[PDB]
Amino acid sequence: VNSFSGYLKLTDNVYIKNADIVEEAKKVKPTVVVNAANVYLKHGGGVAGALNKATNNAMQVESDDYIATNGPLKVGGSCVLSGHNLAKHCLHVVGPNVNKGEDIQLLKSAYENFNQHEVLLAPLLSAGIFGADPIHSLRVCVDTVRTNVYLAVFDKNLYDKLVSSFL
Ligand SMILES: OCC[C@H](CO)Nc1ncnc2[nH]ccc12
Ligand SMILES: [Cl-]
Repeated sequence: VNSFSGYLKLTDNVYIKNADIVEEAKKVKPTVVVNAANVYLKHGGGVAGALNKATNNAMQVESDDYIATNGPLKVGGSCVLSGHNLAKHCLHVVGPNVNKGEDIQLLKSAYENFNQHEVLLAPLLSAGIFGADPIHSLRVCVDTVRTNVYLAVFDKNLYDKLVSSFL
């Protein structure tokens, strides 16, 4: 039993809800919140910009030190950093950004990072400003993640389409 509330069960382990991931994280304080990161951990907009703003820019400061030490992530890769005031940990995961010409096949590799954590709050990878089809991202999530994932979808119209079209 966990404290996630109001989710629709899609499979044994994947759940979905219309919600602002920032407001969800603040309420639940999950062990892990997933950020929709880029390789430079520059959290300027989308999920990343919103999560960082909610930390009063502490996420960005921590991320800049991470990059200075380790260099950029790989597309499809991840790193674990602090969750600040939102969660215990933040798993920064880089899905492919179609608007940069990045290979969508790397979306499965990105979701594989979730399997290293027993329970996660997350957005759909490569959706939004990363330009991929959110229906496809949900399919890859369901077919790749085996741990318990609670997906927050910000747009109510998109949420209803993902549910009504889900196979
Ligand atoms: O699930 C990823 C794609 C959705 C499309 O609505 N974007 C978001 N979902 C949840 N929380 C969010 N906060 C800021 C953006 C955002
Ligand atoms: Cl977005």
